Amino acid sequence: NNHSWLIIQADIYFATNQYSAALHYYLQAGAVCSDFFNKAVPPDVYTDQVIKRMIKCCSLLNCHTQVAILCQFLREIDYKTAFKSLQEQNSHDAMDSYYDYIWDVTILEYLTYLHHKRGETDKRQIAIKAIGQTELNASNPEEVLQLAAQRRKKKFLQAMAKLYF
Amino acid sequence: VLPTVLLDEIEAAELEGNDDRIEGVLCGA
Amino acid sequence: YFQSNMPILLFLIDTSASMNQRSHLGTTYLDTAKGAVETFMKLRARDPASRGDRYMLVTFEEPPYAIKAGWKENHATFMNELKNLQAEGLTTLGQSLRTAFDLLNLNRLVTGIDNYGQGRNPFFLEPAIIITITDGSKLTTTSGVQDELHLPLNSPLPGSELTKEPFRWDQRLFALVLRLPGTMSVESEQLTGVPLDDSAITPMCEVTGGRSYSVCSPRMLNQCLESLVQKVQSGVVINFEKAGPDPSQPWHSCHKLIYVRPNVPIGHWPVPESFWPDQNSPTLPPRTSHPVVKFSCTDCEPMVIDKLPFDKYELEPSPLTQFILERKSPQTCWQVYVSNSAKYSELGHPFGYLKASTALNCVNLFVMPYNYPVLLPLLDDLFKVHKAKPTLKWRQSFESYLKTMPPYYLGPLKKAVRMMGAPNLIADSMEYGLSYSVISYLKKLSQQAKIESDRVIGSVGKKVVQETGIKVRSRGFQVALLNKDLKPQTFRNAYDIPRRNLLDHLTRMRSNLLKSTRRFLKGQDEDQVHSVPIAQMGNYQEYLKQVPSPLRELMMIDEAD
Repeated sequence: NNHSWLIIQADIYFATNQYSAALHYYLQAGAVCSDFFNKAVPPDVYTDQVIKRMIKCCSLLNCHTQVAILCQFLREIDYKTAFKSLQEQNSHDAMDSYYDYIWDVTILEYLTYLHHKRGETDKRQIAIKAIGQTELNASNPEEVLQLAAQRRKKKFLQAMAKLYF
Repeated sequence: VLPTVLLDEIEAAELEGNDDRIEGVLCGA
Repeated sequence: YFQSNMPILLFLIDTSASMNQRSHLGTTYLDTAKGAVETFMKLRARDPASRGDRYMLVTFEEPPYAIKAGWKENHATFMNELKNLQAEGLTTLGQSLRTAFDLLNLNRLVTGIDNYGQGRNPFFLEPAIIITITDGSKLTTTSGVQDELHLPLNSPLPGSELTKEPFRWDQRLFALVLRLPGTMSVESEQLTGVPLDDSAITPMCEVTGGRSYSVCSPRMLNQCLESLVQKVQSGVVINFEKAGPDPSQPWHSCHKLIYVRPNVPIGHWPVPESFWPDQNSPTLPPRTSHPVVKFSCTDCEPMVIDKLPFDKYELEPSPLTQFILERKSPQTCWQVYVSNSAKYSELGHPFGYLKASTALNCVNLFVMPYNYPVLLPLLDDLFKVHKAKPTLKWRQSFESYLKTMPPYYLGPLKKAVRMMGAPNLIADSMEYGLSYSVISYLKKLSQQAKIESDRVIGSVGKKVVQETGIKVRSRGFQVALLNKDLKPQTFRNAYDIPRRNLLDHLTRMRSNLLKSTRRFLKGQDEDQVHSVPIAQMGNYQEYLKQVPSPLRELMMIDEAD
């Protein structure tokens, strides 16, 4: 349960280009510091670099909606990578089942545009319903938006924990 | 260059003997 | 000559998917926007001048489908297109704003309203305002997110280079930014003024002479709509600047509007160009869309002669008007200049002045001839000393004035002196402002603008079919999707009949075929008929016409009187 050593193990696995194990140990490191994500993961553990490495791990595994979700974890949300990954059509994750974990309205706007552009009307309506939550309204008070982001963070990270270990 | 004076102005400019004044009023007409 | 009595109300409705956010009202941002347009027209209709208002609709879609209601689209079409907007795209604010301004400037070169190279005529105006309704969500493209507003320059309109901005003199951009939260805001309904929004559209709004509105309550929405209805005016935005020292302040620089009052607006003197014309320039210098007008806070005398045609334009309320009416000097005026309008002078000669009204209720701009302090004494002496019988010294002084007098003023000056009663004062000759190459270029631009206007106006109908397909990946063929136009002719096509409905519908079509003896052989009942659009559902006025007439004998609405 030493998160520093777990991060070192994950980094080793990442440099060796085995990304499932890297995600395993990164999620283990996050789980240690937050009691299985019941609290917020400290920024000193999940830095922008660690989050970027998990993003690359997810992209290399063709879990592109997970890339889109993880892109929201950064201090400055990386729309470039999120939009590039959502364009992919060989996704190996649940796709629309993961839209519940998206709190950024920009990502959902892109998802709606992308599904409309492809005639995927059912997923388009799922994304439009996701936008239409009053919880996710961008002009809500900042504490409400922060709490929405935090509960989605916790749920997504626990889902990833179950998926990867 | 009024709508009721477009033809009148371009005709007076034509009668004045100026070969270039008519072209200016033609655009307005 | 130009109809300024038919204002254009272009609505640039944000149709990005971010407008699917739900307010505390339970409706989406797009529903709020449609209701805002409807409320805007309900408020506008109270004004009797509202008749002849052109309503236009542009969205954030691609250019073939961005224009829903453009030129020569009637009100019912506008309503039908507004009702059926869907928010399913990206926040292409810059591109959609560019298309909206191109739509507004579609017919400018055909009708020569811009008056390029011949002075800027405030009475050559087609007053329009763009009311863009959006949210503060960041701008998006396929590549990523744009942190700032930048209007694209690709695919330039013919003659777009003549004015260095897309927006024009008689166009103003207003933003209705919806910040309505999903929770019932605890703030009271304070009667304060509407805040300026901090989104990327606010600089463009302020530059055009408009302003942005931040909305986070239905009460605030009503307040902005009322103020917007009050801001539908026929006028041109002037970039007023201060020249010289004081007699970094709000009244030093302002993009205020000067009112133009029709009856067909009438005017004589143009605003000077920002350059000295010459007959050897292959190309015309580009124009600022808002002329940089410089005033000197000197309090000169507002000289006027009796019979002169002078154009008077009432400034809208602004900090500059506040300053002028606060110094309280209605008997004095500030001389007004256009920089680089002269042959040599950087500041140039005056062409007008700001003179506060007698009641100190408004400030009016008096557009005089170019370099009027020199011309007006001479013009008075023409009719006071020798009764329009010019002398040698007077003609010499007049010619000397003509050397500093731009050629584009020659036509208005000729018309003015003619209507005083001295038609033979000057040579009746064409204006020397423009070279032959410039005029040929202008006519070519007029033809190209005519062709492009014809193409665009015919393209607003959206006469195309959406790509109803799922491009099948290998690891050509596509999977079709349902369409609106494929109404099931179940009687005429056996493939539209579901298996579960096969037997009873077989009975129905059999009866429809055989029992048509002294009956009617229509298509499928309950579909082709009784699935009428809801608008025509209870149109009894239209329905009664198709029935034979009878014999003569002698809270708002509930579907009838």
